[PDB]
Amino acid sequence: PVIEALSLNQNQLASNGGYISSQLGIRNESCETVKFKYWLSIKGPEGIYFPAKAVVGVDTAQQESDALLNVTRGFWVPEYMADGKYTVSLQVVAENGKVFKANQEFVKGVDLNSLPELNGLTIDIKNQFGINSVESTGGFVPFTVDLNNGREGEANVEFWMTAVGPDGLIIPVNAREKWVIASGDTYSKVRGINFDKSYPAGEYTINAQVVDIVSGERVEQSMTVVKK
Amino acid sequence: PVIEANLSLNQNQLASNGGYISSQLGIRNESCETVKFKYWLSIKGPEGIYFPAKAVVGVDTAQQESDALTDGRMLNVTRGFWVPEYMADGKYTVSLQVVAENGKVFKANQEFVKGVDLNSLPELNGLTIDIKNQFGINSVESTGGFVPFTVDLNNGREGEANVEFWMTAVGPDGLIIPVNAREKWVIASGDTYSKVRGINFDKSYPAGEYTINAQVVDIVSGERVEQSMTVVKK
Ligand SMILES: [Mg+2]
Repeated sequence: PVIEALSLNQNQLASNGGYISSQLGIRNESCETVKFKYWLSIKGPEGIYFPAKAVVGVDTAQQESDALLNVTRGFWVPEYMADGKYTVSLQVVAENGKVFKANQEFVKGVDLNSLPELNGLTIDIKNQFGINSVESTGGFVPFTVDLNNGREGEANVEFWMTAVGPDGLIIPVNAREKWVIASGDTYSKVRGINFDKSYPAGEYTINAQVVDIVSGERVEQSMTVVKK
Repeated sequence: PVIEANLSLNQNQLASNGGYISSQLGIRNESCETVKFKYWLSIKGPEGIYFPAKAVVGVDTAQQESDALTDGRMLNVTRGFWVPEYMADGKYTVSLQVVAENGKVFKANQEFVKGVDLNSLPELNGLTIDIKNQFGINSVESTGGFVPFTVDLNNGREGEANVEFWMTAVGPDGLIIPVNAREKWVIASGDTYSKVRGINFDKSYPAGEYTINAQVVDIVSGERVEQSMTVVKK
Protein backbone atom coordinates (compact mmCIF):
# COMPACT_ATOMS: atom_id res chain seq x y z
CA PRO A 1 0.00 0.00 0.00
CA VAL A 2 1.36 3.36 -1.13
CA ILE A 3 -0.93 5.03 1.51
CA GLU A 4 -2.33 4.00 4.94
CA ALA A 5 -5.25 6.19 6.19
CA LEU A 6 -9.26 8.17 11.32
CA SER A 7 -10.66 8.42 14.82
CA LEU A 8 -13.49 10.46 16.34
CA ASN A 9 -13.43 11.95 19.80
CA GLN A 10 -16.94 10.66 20.40
CA ASN A 11 -19.42 8.45 18.57
CA GLN A 12 -22.76 9.41 20.17
CA LEU A 13 -24.68 12.68 19.87
CA ALA A 14 -28.12 13.63 21.18
CA SER A 15 -30.89 14.82 18.86
CA ASN A 16 -29.86 18.45 19.51
CA GLY A 17 -26.58 17.62 17.74
CA GLY A 18 -23.05 18.57 18.71
CA TYR A 19 -19.40 18.70 17.83
CA ILE A 20 -17.21 15.93 16.54
CA SER A 21 -13.48 16.25 16.51
CA SER A 22 -11.56 13.92 14.27
CA GLN A 23 -7.93 12.84 14.11
CA LEU A 24 -6.70 12.17 10.59
CA GLY A 25 -3.57 10.11 9.90
CA ILE A 26 -2.05 9.57 6.47
CA ARG A 27 1.15 7.48 6.33
CA ASN A 28 3.35 6.90 3.26
CA GLU A 29 4.60 3.32 3.75
CA SER A 30 6.09 2.95 0.21
CA CYS A 31 9.67 3.20 -1.05
CA GLU A 32 9.02 6.35 -3.11
CA THR A 33 7.56 9.82 -2.46
CA VAL A 34 3.77 9.89 -3.08
CA LYS A 35 1.50 12.74 -4.26
CA PHE A 36 -2.21 12.58 -3.27
CA LYS A 37 -5.34 14.61 -2.57
CA TYR A 38 -7.46 14.09 0.52
CA TRP A 39 -10.57 15.29 2.23
CA LEU A 40 -13.02 14.54 5.04
CA SER A 41 -16.73 13.96 4.23
CA ILE A 42 -19.83 12.77 6.00
CA LYS A 43 -22.70 10.56 4.90
CA GLY A 44 -25.91 10.51 6.98
CA PRO A 45 -29.55 9.38 6.98
CA GLU A 46 -32.14 10.76 4.52
CA GLY A 47 -29.60 11.23 1.76
CA ILE A 48 -27.42 13.67 3.73
CA TYR A 49 -23.92 14.16 2.40
CA PHE A 50 -21.74 16.99 3.58
CA PRO A 51 -18.10 18.12 3.68
CA ALA A 52 -16.41 18.46 7.09
CA LYS A 53 -15.25 21.94 6.10
CA ALA A 54 -17.47 24.86 7.10
CA VAL A 55 -16.47 28.47 6.31
CA VAL A 56 -17.56 31.89 7.65
CA GLY A 57 -17.65 33.45 4.13
CA VAL A 58 -17.62 32.25 0.51
CA ASP A 59 -15.89 28.94 -0.33
CA THR A 60 -13.44 29.83 -3.14
CA ALA A 61 -10.84 27.02 -2.79
CA GLN A 62 -10.08 23.89 -4.88
CA GLN A 63 -8.73 20.42 -3.76
CA GLU A 64 -4.91 20.82 -3.44
CA SER A 65 -2.44 17.91 -3.40
CA ASP A 66 -0.07 17.05 -0.58
CA ALA A 67 3.13 15.02 -0.81
CA LEU A 68 4.67 12.67 1.76
CA LEU A 69 0.72 13.50 8.03
CA ASN A 70 -1.32 14.12 11.20
CA VAL A 71 -4.06 16.71 11.34
CA THR A 72 -7.15 17.31 13.47
CA ARG A 73 -10.44 18.58 11.96
CA GLY A 74 -13.76 19.14 13.69
CA PHE A 75 -17.33 19.70 12.51
CA TRP A 76 -20.70 20.60 13.97
CA VAL A 77 -23.74 18.39 13.40
CA PRO A 78 -26.78 20.63 13.77
CA GLU A 79 -30.08 19.66 15.45
CA TYR A 80 -31.94 19.87 12.11
CA MET A 81 -30.08 16.89 10.57
CA ALA A 82 -31.84 13.54 10.82
CA ASP A 83 -31.43 11.26 13.77
CA GLY A 84 -29.71 7.96 12.85
CA LYS A 85 -26.31 6.63 11.75
CA TYR A 86 -23.56 8.76 10.21
CA THR A 87 -20.29 7.69 8.55
CA VAL A 88 -17.30 10.01 8.62
CA SER A 89 -14.90 9.22 5.78
CA LEU A 90 -11.29 10.29 5.36
CA GLN A 91 -10.57 9.66 1.65
CA VAL A 92 -7.29 9.83 -0.16
CA VAL A 93 -6.79 9.63 -3.93
CA ALA A 94 -3.18 9.03 -4.88
CA GLU A 95 -1.77 10.43 -8.17
CA ASN A 96 -1.92 6.96 -9.73
CA GLY A 97 -5.68 6.60 -9.08
CA LYS A 98 -5.55 4.28 -6.02
CA VAL A 99 -8.25 5.26 -3.51
CA PHE A 100 -7.78 4.85 0.24
CA LYS A 101 -10.50 5.35 2.82
CA ALA A 102 -10.74 5.35 6.61
CA ASN A 103 -14.29 5.43 7.98
CA GLN A 104 -15.81 5.72 11.44
CA GLU A 105 -19.41 5.87 12.58
CA PHE A 106 -21.27 8.11 14.96
CA VAL A 107 -24.99 8.17 15.83
CA LYS A 108 -27.36 11.06 16.47
CA GLY A 109 -30.39 10.72 18.72
CA VAL A 110 -30.24 6.90 18.78
CA ASP A 111 -28.27 4.57 21.05
CA LEU A 112 -24.84 3.35 19.82
CA ASN A 113 -24.70 -0.41 20.65
CA SER A 114 -28.46 -0.89 20.29
CA LEU A 115 -30.13 -2.12 17.11
CA PRO A 116 -31.77 0.34 14.72
CA GLU A 117 -35.41 0.63 15.63
CA LEU A 118 -38.82 2.09 15.02
CA ASN A 119 -40.21 2.69 18.50
CA GLY A 120 -39.76 -0.86 19.89
CA LEU A 121 -39.63 -2.61 16.53
CA THR A 122 -36.07 -3.65 16.20
CA ILE A 123 -34.23 -4.07 12.88
CA ASP A 124 -31.29 -6.43 12.56
CA ILE A 125 -29.92 -6.68 9.03
CA LYS A 126 -26.51 -8.05 8.38
CA ASN A 127 -24.14 -9.39 5.76
CA GLN A 128 -24.45 -12.96 6.91
CA PHE A 129 -20.85 -14.11 6.38
CA GLY A 130 -19.05 -10.74 6.15
CA ILE A 131 -18.48 -11.06 2.43
CA ASN A 132 -17.31 -7.54 1.46
CA SER A 133 -16.39 -8.31 -2.15
CA VAL A 134 -17.03 -10.69 -5.02
CA GLU A 135 -15.01 -11.58 -8.14
CA SER A 136 -15.57 -9.97 -11.53
CA THR A 137 -16.76 -13.42 -12.67
CA GLY A 138 -19.62 -13.22 -10.17
CA GLY A 139 -20.60 -14.13 -6.66
CA PHE A 140 -23.53 -14.38 -4.32
CA VAL A 141 -23.90 -12.64 -0.93
CA PRO A 142 -26.60 -13.58 1.61
CA PHE A 143 -28.06 -11.15 4.16
CA THR A 144 -30.00 -11.97 7.36
CA VAL A 145 -33.12 -9.94 8.17
CA ASP A 146 -34.75 -10.01 11.63
CA LEU A 147 -37.53 -7.56 12.42
CA ASN A 148 -38.50 -8.18 16.03
CA ASN A 149 -41.65 -6.50 17.36
CA GLY A 150 -41.01 -5.58 21.02
CA ARG A 151 -44.16 -3.47 21.33
CA GLU A 152 -47.39 -4.27 23.17
CA GLY A 153 -49.47 -4.06 19.94
CA GLU A 154 -49.05 -5.28 16.36
CA ALA A 155 -46.68 -3.45 13.98
CA ASN A 156 -47.54 -2.76 10.35
CA VAL A 157 -44.28 -2.72 8.40
CA GLU A 158 -43.08 -2.38 4.87
CA PHE A 159 -39.64 -3.65 3.84
CA TRP A 160 -37.47 -3.66 0.72
CA MET A 161 -33.84 -3.73 -0.43
CA THR A 162 -31.87 -2.36 -3.42
CA ALA A 163 -28.25 -2.48 -4.55
CA VAL A 164 -27.19 1.10 -5.46
CA GLY A 165 -24.16 0.72 -7.64
CA PRO A 166 -21.96 1.88 -10.53
CA ASP A 167 -23.29 3.45 -13.75
CA GLY A 168 -26.40 4.66 -11.88
CA LEU A 169 -27.66 1.12 -11.29
CA ILE A 170 -30.38 0.62 -8.67
CA ILE A 171 -30.74 -3.19 -8.60
CA PRO A 172 -33.80 -4.66 -6.83
CA VAL A 173 -32.62 -7.07 -4.13
CA ASN A 174 -35.85 -7.55 -2.19
CA ALA A 175 -39.19 -6.51 -3.57
CA ARG A 176 -41.44 -4.45 -1.35
CA GLU A 177 -43.07 -6.66 1.23
CA LYS A 178 -45.74 -5.69 3.80
CA TRP A 179 -46.15 -7.53 7.10
CA VAL A 180 -48.34 -7.33 10.17
CA ILE A 181 -46.10 -8.48 13.00
CA ALA A 182 -47.85 -9.40 16.22
CA SER A 183 -46.54 -8.24 19.59
CA GLY A 184 -43.60 -10.49 20.46
CA ASP A 185 -43.21 -12.02 17.01
CA THR A 186 -40.33 -11.68 14.57
CA TYR A 187 -40.22 -11.49 10.79
CA SER A 188 -37.09 -13.48 9.79
CA LYS A 189 -35.53 -14.34 6.48
CA VAL A 190 -32.26 -14.83 4.68
CA ARG A 191 -32.08 -12.91 1.39
CA GLY A 192 -29.24 -13.00 -1.11
CA ILE A 193 -28.15 -11.10 -4.16
CA ASN A 194 -26.40 -12.76 -7.05
CA PHE A 195 -23.89 -10.41 -8.60
CA ASP A 196 -23.98 -11.67 -12.18
CA LYS A 197 -20.74 -11.59 -14.19
CA SER A 198 -22.35 -8.92 -16.41
CA TYR A 199 -22.70 -6.36 -13.63
CA PRO A 200 -20.20 -3.48 -13.59
CA ALA A 201 -17.13 -3.48 -11.38
CA GLY A 202 -17.23 -1.14 -8.45
CA GLU A 203 -18.98 -0.39 -5.22
CA TYR A 204 -22.50 -1.49 -4.43
CA THR A 205 -24.46 -0.24 -1.41
CA ILE A 206 -26.92 -2.91 -0.33
CA ASN A 207 -29.61 -0.68 1.07
CA ALA A 208 -32.40 -2.02 3.26
CA GLN A 209 -35.32 0.15 4.24
CA VAL A 210 -37.99 -0.54 6.87
CA VAL A 211 -41.09 1.55 7.34
CA ASP A 212 -43.69 1.66 10.10
CA ILE A 213 -46.75 2.36 7.90
CA VAL A 214 -48.74 3.86 10.77
CA SER A 215 -46.16 6.33 12.11
CA GLY A 216 -44.65 6.81 8.66
CA GLU A 217 -41.15 6.57 10.15
CA ARG A 218 -38.47 4.92 7.98
CA VAL A 219 -35.09 3.52 8.95
CA GLU A 220 -32.23 2.49 6.60
CA GLN A 221 -29.42 0.03 6.88
CA SER A 222 -26.59 0.23 4.31
CA MET A 223 -23.89 -2.35 3.69
CA THR A 224 -21.26 -2.28 1.03
CA VAL A 225 -20.13 -5.02 -1.33
CA VAL A 226 -17.38 -4.40 -3.94
CA LYS A 227 -17.44 -6.20 -7.28
CA LYS A 228 -13.82 -6.49 -8.42
CA PRO B 1 -26.55 0.06 -29.70
CA VAL B 2 -27.35 -3.59 -28.99
CA ILE B 3 -30.38 -2.34 -26.84
CA GLU B 4 -32.77 0.67 -26.98
CA ALA B 5 -34.75 1.25 -23.74
CA ASN B 6 -37.91 3.36 -23.47
CA LEU B 7 -40.03 4.36 -20.53
CA SER B 8 -43.16 6.41 -20.09
CA LEU B 9 -45.33 7.12 -17.05
CA ASN B 10 -49.10 7.48 -17.13
CA GLN B 11 -48.81 10.60 -15.03
CA ASN B 12 -46.01 12.75 -13.63
CA GLN B 13 -47.68 14.61 -10.78
CA LEU B 14 -48.96 13.15 -7.47
CA ALA B 15 -50.46 14.90 -4.44
CA SER B 16 -48.89 14.63 -1.00
CA ASN B 17 -51.25 11.73 -0.14
CA GLY B 18 -49.45 9.77 -2.87
CA GLY B 19 -50.89 7.58 -5.58
CA TYR B 20 -50.34 5.06 -8.25
CA ILE B 21 -47.99 5.32 -11.25
CA SER B 22 -48.31 3.01 -14.21
CA SER B 23 -45.30 2.69 -16.49
CA GLN B 24 -44.82 1.41 -20.01
CA LEU B 25 -41.47 -0.30 -20.59
CA GLY B 26 -40.03 -0.84 -24.05
CA ILE B 27 -36.85 -2.77 -24.78
CA ARG B 28 -35.84 -3.10 -28.45
CA ASN B 29 -33.02 -5.24 -29.90
CA GLU B 30 -31.74 -3.15 -32.82
CA SER B 31 -28.60 -5.27 -33.50
CA CYS B 32 -27.96 -8.00 -36.08
CA GLU B 33 -27.62 -10.81 -33.50
CA THR B 34 -29.74 -12.16 -30.59
CA VAL B 35 -29.07 -10.41 -27.26
CA LYS B 36 -29.37 -11.68 -23.69
CA PHE B 37 -29.97 -9.16 -20.91
CA LYS B 38 -31.43 -8.60 -17.43
CA TYR B 39 -33.71 -5.66 -16.65
CA TRP B 40 -35.63 -4.04 -13.86
CA LEU B 41 -37.57 -0.90 -12.83
CA SER B 42 -36.39 1.17 -9.80
CA ILE B 43 -37.19 4.47 -8.20
CA LYS B 44 -35.02 7.13 -6.60
CA GLY B 45 -36.60 9.85 -4.44
CA PRO B 46 -35.91 12.61 -1.91
CA GLU B 47 -34.39 11.87 1.49
CA GLY B 48 -32.22 9.03 0.25
CA ILE B 49 -35.16 6.89 -0.78
CA TYR B 50 -34.53 4.10 -3.27
CA PHE B 51 -37.10 1.43 -3.98
CA PRO B 52 -37.97 -1.30 -6.47
CA ALA B 53 -41.11 -1.02 -8.51
CA LYS B 54 -41.98 -4.63 -7.65
CA ALA B 55 -44.22 -5.34 -4.65
CA VAL B 56 -45.18 -8.90 -3.62
CA VAL B 57 -47.92 -10.29 -1.39
CA GLY B 58 -45.58 -12.75 0.43
CA VAL B 59 -41.82 -13.26 0.77
CA ASP B 60 -39.65 -12.25 -2.17
CA THR B 61 -37.80 -15.39 -3.11
CA ALA B 62 -36.90 -14.79 -6.79
CA GLN B 63 -33.62 -13.75 -8.44
CA GLN B 64 -33.00 -11.39 -11.45
CA GLU B 65 -33.68 -13.65 -14.49
CA SER B 66 -32.35 -12.95 -18.01
CA ASP B 67 -34.58 -12.40 -21.07
CA ALA B 68 -33.58 -12.69 -24.74
CA LEU B 69 -34.62 -10.79 -27.83
CA THR B 70 -34.04 -12.07 -31.42
CA ASP B 71 -32.70 -9.77 -34.21
CA GLY B 72 -35.17 -6.87 -34.76
CA ARG B 73 -37.64 -8.03 -32.08
CA MET B 74 -38.90 -6.13 -29.04
CA LEU B 75 -40.29 -6.43 -25.54
CA ASN B 76 -43.24 -4.38 -24.23
CA VAL B 77 -44.44 -4.67 -20.67
CA THR B 78 -46.47 -2.51 -18.27
CA ARG B 79 -45.58 -2.27 -14.55
CA GLY B 80 -47.04 -0.10 -11.87
CA PHE B 81 -46.27 1.01 -8.35
CA TRP B 82 -47.78 2.79 -5.40
CA VAL B 83 -46.14 5.83 -3.86
CA PRO B 84 -47.40 6.04 -0.31
CA GLU B 85 -48.25 9.25 1.58
CA TYR B 86 -45.34 8.60 4.00
CA MET B 87 -42.65 9.08 1.33
CA ALA B 88 -41.20 12.58 1.06
CA ASP B 89 -42.69 15.28 -1.11
CA GLY B 90 -40.36 16.30 -3.95
CA LYS B 91 -38.87 14.93 -7.16
CA TYR B 92 -38.67 11.24 -8.05
CA THR B 93 -36.84 9.49 -10.92
CA VAL B 94 -38.16 6.23 -12.31
CA SER B 95 -35.41 4.23 -14.04
CA LEU B 96 -35.78 1.29 -16.43
CA GLN B 97 -32.30 -0.28 -16.48
CA VAL B 98 -31.00 -3.03 -18.73
CA VAL B 99 -27.68 -4.86 -18.33
CA ALA B 100 -26.74 -6.84 -21.42
CA GLU B 101 -24.74 -10.08 -21.11
CA ASN B 102 -21.61 -8.25 -22.31
CA GLY B 103 -21.79 -5.64 -19.49
CA LYS B 104 -23.26 -2.69 -21.47
CA VAL B 105 -25.78 -0.75 -19.38
CA PHE B 106 -28.82 0.95 -20.90
CA LYS B 107 -31.17 3.23 -19.00
CA ALA B 108 -34.44 5.07 -19.68
CA ASN B 109 -35.51 7.54 -16.97
CA GLN B 110 -38.62 9.68 -16.35
CA GLU B 111 -39.50 12.06 -13.52
CA PHE B 112 -42.59 12.50 -11.42
CA VAL B 113 -43.23 14.86 -8.49
CA LYS B 114 -45.13 14.37 -5.24
CA GLY B 115 -46.85 17.26 -3.47
CA VAL B 116 -45.01 19.96 -5.48
CA ASP B 117 -45.72 21.53 -8.88
CA LEU B 118 -44.22 19.95 -11.99
CA ASN B 119 -42.23 22.69 -13.91
CA SER B 120 -41.50 24.89 -10.80
CA LEU B 121 -38.15 25.33 -9.04
CA PRO B 122 -37.35 23.39 -5.88
CA GLU B 123 -38.18 25.56 -2.88
CA LEU B 124 -38.28 26.06 0.87
CA ASN B 125 -41.54 27.92 1.46
CA GLY B 126 -40.96 30.84 -0.94
CA LEU B 127 -37.17 30.53 -1.08
CA THR B 128 -36.51 29.22 -4.52
CA ILE B 129 -33.45 27.11 -5.44
CA ASP B 130 -32.02 27.19 -8.93
CA ILE B 131 -28.84 25.17 -9.35
CA LYS B 132 -27.60 24.20 -12.77
CA ASN B 133 -24.74 22.79 -14.74
CA GLN B 134 -23.76 26.11 -16.29
CA PHE B 135 -22.69 25.01 -19.79
CA GLY B 136 -24.40 21.57 -19.91
CA ILE B 137 -21.12 19.68 -19.58
CA ASN B 138 -22.30 16.09 -18.88
CA SER B 139 -18.91 14.42 -19.06
CA VAL B 140 -15.19 15.02 -18.83
CA GLU B 141 -12.18 13.14 -20.20
CA SER B 142 -10.20 10.61 -18.22
CA THR B 143 -7.31 13.10 -18.38
CA GLY B 144 -9.40 15.60 -16.39
CA GLY B 145 -11.83 18.45 -16.77
CA PHE B 146 -13.58 21.21 -14.90
CA VAL B 147 -17.35 21.80 -14.65
CA PRO B 148 -18.90 25.05 -13.33
CA PHE B 149 -22.34 25.23 -11.66
CA THR B 150 -24.56 28.28 -11.16
CA VAL B 151 -26.33 28.72 -7.81
CA ASP B 152 -29.25 31.12 -7.43
CA LEU B 153 -31.19 31.18 -4.16
CA ASN B 154 -33.97 33.71 -4.59
CA ASN B 155 -35.87 34.79 -1.44
CA GLY B 156 -39.50 35.39 -2.44
CA ARG B 157 -40.70 35.71 1.18
CA GLU B 158 -41.70 38.86 3.08
CA GLY B 159 -38.96 38.33 5.72
CA GLU B 160 -35.28 37.38 5.61
CA ALA B 161 -34.26 33.75 5.08
CA ASN B 162 -31.42 32.11 7.02
CA VAL B 163 -29.90 29.41 4.83
CA GLU B 164 -27.09 26.90 4.98
CA PHE B 165 -25.66 25.55 1.76
CA TRP B 166 -23.11 22.99 0.61
CA MET B 167 -22.22 20.67 -2.29
CA THR B 168 -20.47 17.32 -2.71
CA ALA B 169 -19.62 15.03 -5.65
CA VAL B 170 -20.84 11.49 -4.79
CA GLY B 171 -18.93 9.20 -7.07
CA PRO B 172 -17.27 5.85 -7.74
CA ASP B 173 -15.38 3.87 -5.13
CA GLY B 174 -17.48 5.47 -2.34
CA LEU B 175 -15.94 8.89 -2.95
CA ILE B 176 -17.71 11.90 -1.47
CA ILE B 177 -15.74 14.83 -2.82
CA PRO B 178 -16.28 18.29 -1.28
CA VAL B 179 -17.39 20.73 -3.93
CA ASN B 180 -18.65 23.64 -1.79
CA ALA B 181 -17.94 23.88 1.91
CA ARG B 182 -20.80 24.55 4.26
CA GLU B 183 -21.71 28.23 4.07
CA LYS B 184 -24.42 30.21 5.93
CA TRP B 185 -26.25 33.24 4.41
CA VAL B 186 -28.89 35.70 5.53
CA ILE B 187 -30.85 36.62 2.41
CA ALA B 188 -33.12 39.66 2.65
CA SER B 189 -36.67 39.64 1.29
CA GLY B 190 -36.45 40.04 -2.48
CA ASP B 191 -32.71 39.41 -2.74
CA THR B 192 -30.89 36.57 -4.38
CA TYR B 193 -27.76 34.78 -3.33
CA SER B 194 -25.85 34.08 -6.55
CA LYS B 195 -22.54 32.37 -7.16
CA VAL B 196 -20.77 30.23 -9.68
CA ARG B 197 -18.99 27.22 -8.24
CA GLY B 198 -16.92 24.60 -10.05
CA ILE B 199 -15.34 21.22 -9.53
CA ASN B 200 -12.05 20.12 -11.06
CA PHE B 201 -12.07 16.43 -11.87
CA ASP B 202 -8.36 15.65 -11.49
CA LYS B 203 -6.87 12.96 -13.80
CA SER B 204 -6.42 10.76 -10.72
CA TYR B 205 -10.14 10.52 -9.97
CA PRO B 206 -11.90 7.26 -10.89
CA ALA B 207 -13.88 6.82 -14.07
CA GLY B 208 -17.61 6.64 -13.68
CA GLU B 209 -20.68 8.55 -12.64
CA TYR B 210 -20.55 11.47 -10.24
CA THR B 211 -23.66 13.00 -8.70
CA ILE B 212 -23.01 16.68 -8.00
CA ASN B 213 -25.25 17.08 -4.99
CA ALA B 214 -26.30 20.45 -3.64
CA GLN B 215 -28.18 20.81 -0.34
CA VAL B 216 -29.97 23.88 0.99
CA VAL B 217 -31.33 24.20 4.47
CA ASP B 218 -33.61 26.78 6.04
CA ILE B 219 -31.92 26.98 9.46
CA VAL B 220 -35.07 28.32 11.15
CA SER B 221 -37.59 25.77 9.86
CA GLY B 222 -34.95 23.02 9.64
CA GLU B 223 -36.29 21.96 6.21
CA ARG B 224 -33.75 20.73 3.63
CA VAL B 225 -33.93 20.39 -0.14
CA GLU B 226 -31.50 18.68 -2.56
CA GLN B 227 -30.56 19.19 -6.18
CA SER B 228 -28.62 16.45 -7.98
CA MET B 229 -26.86 16.62 -11.32
CA THR B 230 -24.73 14.05 -13.05
CA VAL B 231 -21.29 14.31 -14.61
CA VAL B 232 -19.55 11.23 -16.08
CA LYS B 233 -15.76 10.92 -16.00
CA LYS B 234 -14.77 8.77 -18.97
MG1 LIG C 1 -51.63 13.33 -11.30
